[PDB]
Amino acid sequence: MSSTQDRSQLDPEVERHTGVDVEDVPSAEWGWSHMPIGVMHI
Amino acid sequence: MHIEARLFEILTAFFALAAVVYAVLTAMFATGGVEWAGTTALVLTTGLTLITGTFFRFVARRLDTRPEDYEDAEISDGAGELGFFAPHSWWPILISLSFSTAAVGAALWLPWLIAAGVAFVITSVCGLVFEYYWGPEKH
Amino acid sequence: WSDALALGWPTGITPEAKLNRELWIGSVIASFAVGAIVWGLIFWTSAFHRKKATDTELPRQFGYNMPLELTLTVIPFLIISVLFYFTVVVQERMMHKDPNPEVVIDVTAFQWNWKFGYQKIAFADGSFDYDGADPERKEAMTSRPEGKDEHGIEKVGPIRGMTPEDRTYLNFDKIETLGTSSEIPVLVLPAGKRIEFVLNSADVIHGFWVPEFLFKRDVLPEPKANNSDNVFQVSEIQQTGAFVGRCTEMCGTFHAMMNFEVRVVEPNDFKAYIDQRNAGKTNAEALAAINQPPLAITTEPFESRRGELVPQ
Amino acid sequence: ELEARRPFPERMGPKGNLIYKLITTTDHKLIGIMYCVVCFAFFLVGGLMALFMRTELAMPGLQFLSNEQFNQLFTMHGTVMLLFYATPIVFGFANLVLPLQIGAPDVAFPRLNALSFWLFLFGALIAIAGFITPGGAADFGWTAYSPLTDAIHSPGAGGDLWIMGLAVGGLGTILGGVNMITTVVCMRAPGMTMFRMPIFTWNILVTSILVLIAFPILTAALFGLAADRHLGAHIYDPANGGVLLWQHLFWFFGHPEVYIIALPFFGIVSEIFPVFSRKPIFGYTTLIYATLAIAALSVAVWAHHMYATGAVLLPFFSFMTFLIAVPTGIKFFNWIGTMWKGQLTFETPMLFSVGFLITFLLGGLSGVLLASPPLDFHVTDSYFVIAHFHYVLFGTIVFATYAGIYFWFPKMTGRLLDERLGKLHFWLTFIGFHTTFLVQHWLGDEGMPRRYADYLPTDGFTTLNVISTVGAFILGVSMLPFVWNVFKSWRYGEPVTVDDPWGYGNSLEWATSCPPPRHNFTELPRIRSERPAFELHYPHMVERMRAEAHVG
Amino acid sequence: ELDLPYGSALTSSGRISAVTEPGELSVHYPFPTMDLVVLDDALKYGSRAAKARFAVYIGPLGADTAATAREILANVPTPENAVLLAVSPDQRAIEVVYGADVKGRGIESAAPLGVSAAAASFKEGNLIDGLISAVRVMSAGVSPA
Amino acid sequence: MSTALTHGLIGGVPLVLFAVLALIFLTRKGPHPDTYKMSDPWTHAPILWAAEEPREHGHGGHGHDSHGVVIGGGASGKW
Amino acid sequence: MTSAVGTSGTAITSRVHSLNRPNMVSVGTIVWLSSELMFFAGLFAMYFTARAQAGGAWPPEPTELNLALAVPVTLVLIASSFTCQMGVFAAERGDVFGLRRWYVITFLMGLFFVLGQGYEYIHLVEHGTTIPGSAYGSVFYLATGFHGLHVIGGLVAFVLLLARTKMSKFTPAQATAAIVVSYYWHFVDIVWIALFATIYFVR
Ligand code: HEA
Ligand code: HEA
Ligand SMILES: CCCCCCCC/C=C\CCCCCCCC(=O)OC[C@H](COP(=O)(O)OCCN)OC(=O)CCCCCCCCCCCCCCC
Ligand SMILES: [Cu+2]
Ligand SMILES: [Cu+2]
Ligand SMILES: [Cu+2]
Repeated sequence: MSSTQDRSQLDPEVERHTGVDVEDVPSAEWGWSHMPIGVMHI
Repeated sequence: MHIEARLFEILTAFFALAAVVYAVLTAMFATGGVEWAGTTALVLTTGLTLITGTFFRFVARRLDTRPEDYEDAEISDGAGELGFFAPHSWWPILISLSFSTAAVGAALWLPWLIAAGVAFVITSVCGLVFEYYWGPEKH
Repeated sequence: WSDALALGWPTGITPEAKLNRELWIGSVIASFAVGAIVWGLIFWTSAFHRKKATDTELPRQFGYNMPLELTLTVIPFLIISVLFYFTVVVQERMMHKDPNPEVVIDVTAFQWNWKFGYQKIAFADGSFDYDGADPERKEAMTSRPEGKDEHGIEKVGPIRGMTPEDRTYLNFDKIETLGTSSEIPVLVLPAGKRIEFVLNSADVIHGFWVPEFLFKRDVLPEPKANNSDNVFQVSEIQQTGAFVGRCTEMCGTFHAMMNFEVRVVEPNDFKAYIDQRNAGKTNAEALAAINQPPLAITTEPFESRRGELVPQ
Repeated sequence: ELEARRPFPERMGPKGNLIYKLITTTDHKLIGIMYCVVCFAFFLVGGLMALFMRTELAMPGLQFLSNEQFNQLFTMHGTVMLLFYATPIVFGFANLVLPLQIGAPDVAFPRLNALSFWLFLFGALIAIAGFITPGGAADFGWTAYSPLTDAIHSPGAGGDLWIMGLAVGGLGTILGGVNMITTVVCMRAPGMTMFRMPIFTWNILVTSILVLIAFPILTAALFGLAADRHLGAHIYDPANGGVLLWQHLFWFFGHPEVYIIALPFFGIVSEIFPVFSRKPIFGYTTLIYATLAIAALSVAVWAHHMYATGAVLLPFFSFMTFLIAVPTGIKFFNWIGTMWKGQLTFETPMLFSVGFLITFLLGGLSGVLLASPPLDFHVTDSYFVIAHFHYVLFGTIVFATYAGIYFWFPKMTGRLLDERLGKLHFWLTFIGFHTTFLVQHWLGDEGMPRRYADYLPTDGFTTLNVISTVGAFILGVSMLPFVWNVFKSWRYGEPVTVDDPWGYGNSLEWATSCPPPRHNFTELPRIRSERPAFELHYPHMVERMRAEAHVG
Repeated sequence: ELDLPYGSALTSSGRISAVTEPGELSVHYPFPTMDLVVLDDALKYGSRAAKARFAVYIGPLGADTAATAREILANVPTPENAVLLAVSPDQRAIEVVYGADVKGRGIESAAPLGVSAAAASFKEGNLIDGLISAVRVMSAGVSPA
Repeated sequence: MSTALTHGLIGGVPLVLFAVLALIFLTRKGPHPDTYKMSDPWTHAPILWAAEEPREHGHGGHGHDSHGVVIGGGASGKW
Repeated sequence: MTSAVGTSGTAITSRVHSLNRPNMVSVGTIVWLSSELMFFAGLFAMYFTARAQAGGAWPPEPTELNLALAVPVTLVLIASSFTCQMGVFAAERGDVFGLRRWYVITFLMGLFFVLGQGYEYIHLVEHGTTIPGSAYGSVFYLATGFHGLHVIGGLVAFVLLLARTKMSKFTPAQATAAIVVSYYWHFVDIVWIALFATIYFVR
C-alpha cells in the first residue's frame, strides 16, 4: 500500500480511429502502435 | 511422511545389497579384483538413498500425520494458507543463458568467456534469489 | 527351416559358433513362443469392443488379481532362469583358455586397419617350430634424471612411472600381415586346429568380429591394465575358405573400412604359407604360391575417395 | 435458463499475450507445453538426421555423405533423440499433468522448473551447435567411448560443445527431478495418500530418483572427459582403467538413462488403459512395486552393455538383466489385464497405447536375447541391437508419448485432436516403423556392424537396407499428419466444454476444466481411491469399484 | 434438479463437472466449424466498432416472438448496450432487440437492414451465412457510444 | 542395385501408402454434426451466442446486480 | 489496498508451514545434495580406478602430500561446519545478527580452507605433480578441485544469503534459506572428510 495510483494527461494528436484498437494493443492511445500490414508485406 | 521415507529406505536396502555383492563378487571372480568404479558408484548411490531416506524418516518422526499422508482425510482438513510459490519471473532464463555462456567457454577453451559466464551466473543467481526480498528504493 | 528361424545368423564354422547358434535358436524359439502368446492375448482382448448391446452398465471393474499376478510373476522367473542356466553353460565355452593353443595370432588393430602377427605355432601332431619375435617391444619410460626444474622433481612418468606414449603393451612378430588401406588384410589360419587370438589396439578401442565365428571381442588399447581379457581362443575351424571379418566398435571416421578376412586353409597349405612368408614374400605372394586367391574374395578395399560425387 | 457462449472459442489470442509469458512463465502447465513443443522440434531435427543416414545407407556407395558426416549423424541423432527429445519430455509431461494428477496448484519450486526448461533448451542448442562448426558435430558415437573422445582422437570443437551441451542439459534434468520428487513428497491433495496417487505420478517419482542417481555421474564423467581433453588430465588414459572406467561411468548413467526414458511413459500408457478399458488399472499396487523394482534393479545392471569388452563380471550383470526383465513382464501383463474384459474403445490414445504394447514386446523379447552374453557376442554392436532399442524406445517414447499427447491435448488446450487424422498418423507410424526396423534384426544378425557409413555391394543385405529406408520415409511422412493435426487443432478443432473429453477418466486431472485454471483447480473432490475423477463423475460406481475390486 | 444424463456431477463448489464418451463431442452445434468461426469473428471484432455486445439466438422463440426476444436479450451479460438477433426456423421468424444504451446510435435505422440481410440469406437457405450478414450490417450501422 | 529403382521406391512407397491411408481414414464421416438444413426442423437446443466484446466493469460476478433488461428497441421479420 | 488482500507480513513466506508439514526447501536441497553425492561418486570412481591401476606406489615419487597443511585445513572445515550449525540454531530463533555473525565467521573459515587448498596446490605444482604431469596428480586435482569449486559455491551462497538477510526482515522463509545453505555446507564438509580419509590416510 506504499504506492499512489498514477494519473496522467498525455497531449494527444491520426485520431487512432482507423487502425489499431485498445482491445488488440492495450496502449494504442499512448504511442505509435500499428504499422500498415502492407508495409510488412512489401 | 512414512511411505515417503520407506520408499528411500527400501531403495537404500537394495542398493546396499547390490554394492556389497558387487564388491565381493568383483574382489573375487574378476580379472583385476574390485572394479572400483561400479563398486564406488553403487556405494554412493546407496549413500544417496540413505541420506534422502534418513532425512525423510527424521521428518516423518518429527511430523504428525498430515492430511496428505492421512487416509480418510477431507479436503477442508488441508484447506488453508499454502505457502509462497514464485509467480512470473524472468531470472531463470538469464541463469540458463549465463550458464550456457560458461559452458561454451569451457567447451571452446576460452578462459575469458568462462570468467564472463561465471560472473553472469553469479549475477543471475543473485537476481533470482533476491527477486522477492529486494526492498523498495529508498531514494 | 533352421536358417530362416535363425533370423539371419550365419551357420557357424567353429564348435563354439555352432553351440552359440544352437543357444540362439533355442532362445529365439522361447522368445517367439512368448511373443505369440502375448500378441494372442492382445488381439483377443481387442475382441472386447464396446458392444452396442452394452447398456448403461460398466465392465466388471475388477483389477487386483493376486493369484494371477503370482502365477505370471513366477513363470517369467522360471523361463529366465532356464535361459540363464543355458546361457551359463554356453558361456563356459566362450574362452576355454586351453594352455596349449595350436596357433596363436597376435591381432593388433590400429586406426582403420588390422595387423596379424602369428605369435606362435605349435601343432599337436608335431610341427611348426615357430615363435614370436619381441625384440621391438621397447618402452618409453620418461625417467630423465631431471626435468624443467633444477632438482628434486626427478620425474619418472605419469602412469605407473611411464608415459601414455608407451606402446609396450603391443606385441610384434616376425610375420606381420599388415593391412593397407588399398589391400584388405587376409589372416590365413590352418583348418581343424585350435586358434588363439591375442587382441590389442594400437590407438583406440574397436572390435574384432568374424560374423561366421558368431563371436566378437573388443580390442582395447591396454586390456591388461584395463582388466580386459583380450586374448580368446577358438577350439577349431571346420569349414575352409574365406570368411569376412569386420570392425564392430567405433574407430573414427573410417570405422566402416576396417574389413579383413580370415582365410581358413588346410594344415599343409598353412605349412607352405608360413614357410613362404619366412622366405621374403608378401601375403598375396604367399597365397598365390599356395594357389589361393591373393586378394580378399569376400570384400574389397573399396574406394579411398570420400564418396561418389567427389570430383575424383 | 440459457448461457451466452461464443459461437466458437478464441482461436489464438490477442497480439502479444504469449511471448512475455514464455520468458517469465512460472506456470508448469505452460512450461510443460514449452517442453512438448520444443522436444518435438528436436524430434523432427533429430529424426531428419536419420533420413540422411537412411538415404545414404540405401545403397552400398557413399552417394552424398562422407564417413565423418555420417558419423556425426548418428552421434547427434542418438544424442538429440535421447537427451534432447526423450529425457526432457518426461519432465515435459511431468510438468504438464503431475501437479494436476496430485491435486497440487504448482510444482515445488516453479522458478526452478522454469530454469530446468531453459537449461534444457540452451544446453541442447549448444550441443547441436557443433554442426555449424567447420569440423562438424561430435563424430564419436552417442556413447562416446573413452580414447576416441580424447583430445588425440576427435580433436574438433564440435566434440567439446557436445560434452558441455550435455552438462548444461544434464543440470536442467537434475533440477527437474528435484521439483517432481519434492512436489510429490510435499505438495499433495489433502486426501491423496502416497498409495492413492496415480501410477503416472508414481512412475515420475521413481524416475526422478533415477535421474538424481544417474545424471550427476554423467556430469562428473563429462567433466572428467572435458578435463582430459583440455588439460591432459590422464583421467581416461587407456593405461589406467580409462577405457573401462568411462564405460563403467557412462553406462552406470546410461542404463538408468534408458529407464528414466521408459518408466514415465509406462505411466502414460498405464493412465490411458483404465480410462478407455472402463475399469481400474489392473493391479495398481503391483505396478507401483514393479516400477520401484525396475528402478532399483536398473542401477545395478548397468554393465550389460559391456559384454563384448570382456572386462566385467559377466555372470553378475546377466543375472540381474534377467531379473530386471521380470518386473517389466509384470507391468506388461498388468496392462493386458486392464484391457481384459473391458469395454475397449480404440480412440487415438488407445490406438497408440496398444501400438506401444505390440512394438515394445518385440523389442523387449529381443532385449533378453541381448541379455545373454553368448548371444550378445555375435549380435552386439550390430543392427540387431539398433533394432532392439528402437522397437523399445520408439515403442516406449514415440507411441506412448503420442498417446500422452493425444490423451492430454484437450486437458492442456481445450481442443480435441482430430480422430481421423490421429488414426492416419498412427497407422503411418505403425506401418512405417515395423517396416524400417523389423528387417534390421536380420540386417545385423548377418555381419553388418552398426555405425557403418558404407558397405560393399558384394556384402549381402542390400535389399534390407532399402526396405529400411522405405520404412523410415514412411515414418518421415507420418509426422506430417500429426503436425497438421496439432496445428489445425490447437486453434480450431472440436472444442471440449467439459472435463474428461474421454469419459471414465481417473487421476484427478479430469476433475477440472479441460483448460485447467491457473493453479490447476477451482474444486478438489474428496479423494478416496486411485480413481478420484471416476468416483466423482460416476458416484454410483463408487460402491462397485470397491465390491468388484478384490475378485480380479 | 438433475444433472446431465450420465457422468456429470456437481462439485464441492457450484461448478458442474461433466464428461462425454471418448468418441463424441461437447458443443454439438449443427454448423461447420469454419463458418462458426466466421460468425464468432463477426460478433467479436466486426462489432468492436459498435461497442455494444452483439448476440445471436438461433433457438426457438415462441408465443409472442417480440416478448420472448426481450426476455432472452435479458440473458445477455450487459443488456444495457446489447443487440440480440433471434431467428427461429421452427417459425421462420426473426426478431432483433436492442438495449437502452444502444439507441440512437444508428441501431434503430439498422434494424430493418439487419433483418432484411438475415431474411434474404435464410430464404436462400443459409442460416449461419444470414446470421453473419445480419451481424455485419447491424454492426456497421451502430456507432460507438 | 538399380540406383534409380531404389530412389523411386524410397520416394514413392511412402507416398502411395500415405495416399491409401488418407483415402481410408480422411474420407470417413467426422464426429462434427452435419450442417442444419433449413427445411428440417430445429432439433438442437436453444443457442444463445454473445460477443464478449466489451469490458464488463469488474470481472467478479458479485456487484453486477440486476439493473434491468431496459429494452430499447425491436424488429421483426419472416424471411 | 485497505490493508491487504493477502494477510501476510512478508511478500515472501515459507513454501509450506514447516511446523506441521515438511519444509519444502529443505526437502529439495536434501535431494539435490543426495545428487551431488553421486557427482562426487563419479570423481571417487575415477580416483579409485587410477589408484587400482597404480603399480604399488600410488602417489608417484615426485608427489608428496603435505599432510601437515592438509590436517589444519580439514580441522578448519570441521570448525566451519560446527559454527554453521550454531548459525542455524540462531536462524531457528529470530537472531538475525547472531545468524549473521555465525555465517560470517563460517564464510571466513571456509575462505581460509580454500586459500590453504590453493597453497597446497601451488606447492604440489612446483614440486612436479600437476594435472597433465601424472595420473595421480590429475585424479587428485580433479577430485579436490571440484570439491574446492563446491566450497567456493558454498561461500558464494553464504555471502548471498547474508546480503539477503541485510535487505528484508528475518522470517521463517529466510531462516529456512539459512538452514538449506547450512545443509549444503555440511554436505561439503562431509565429502571433504571422505576425500581426506581417501587421499591422505587410505592413500
Ligand atoms: C526404453 C529404452 C529401453 C528399455 C526398456 C530396455 C530394456 C531392456 N534392455 Fe536395453 N537398451 C536400450 C534401451 C532400452 N532397453 C538402449 C538405448 C541400448 C543401447 C544400445 C547400445 O549402446 O549397446 C540398450 C542396450 C541393451 C543391451 C546391449 C546390447 C549390445 O550392446 O550388444 C542389452 C543386453 O545386452 C539390453 C537389454 C535389455 C533388457 C534385458 C531389457 C528388459 O529390461 C525389458 C525389455 C525386455 C522384455 C523381455 C520385456 C517383455 C517381458 C515380458 C513380455 C515378460 C515375459 C517375457 C519374458 C520373461 C522373456 N539393452
Ligand atoms: C529416442 C531415441 C531414438 C528415436 C526416436 C530414433 C528414431 C530413428 N532412428 Fe535411431 N538411434 C537411436 C535413438 C533413436 N532413434 C540411438 C540411441 C542410436 C544409436 C546411436 C549410436 O550408437 O551412436 C540410433 C541409431 C540409429 C541408426 C544406426 C546409425 C548407425 O549406426 O549407422 C539408424 C539407422 O538407420 C537409426 C534410424 C532411426 C530411424 C529411421 C528413426 C525414426 O523412427 C525417426 C523418425 C524420423 C523423423 C520423425 C524425421 C521426419 C521429419 C522430417 C523429415 C521433418 C524435418 C523438419 C525439421 C527438421 C524442422 N537410428
Ligand atoms: C568444465 C571445466 C573444464 C573441464 C573440467 C575441469 C575440472 C577441474 C576442476 C578443478 C581444478 C582446480 C585446480 C587446478 C590447479 C591444480 C594444478 C594444475 O592443474 O597443474 C598446473 C596445470 C598446468 O600444468 P603444465 O602446463 O603441465 O605446467 C606445469 C608447470 N610446471 O594447470 C592447469 O592446466 C589447470 C587449469 C584448469 C582450470 C579449470 C577451470 C574450471 C572452471 C570452469 C567453470 C565452470 C564451467 C561450467 C561448464 C558447464
Ligand atoms: Cu570398427
Ligand atoms: Cu579400429
Ligand atoms: Cu541396459
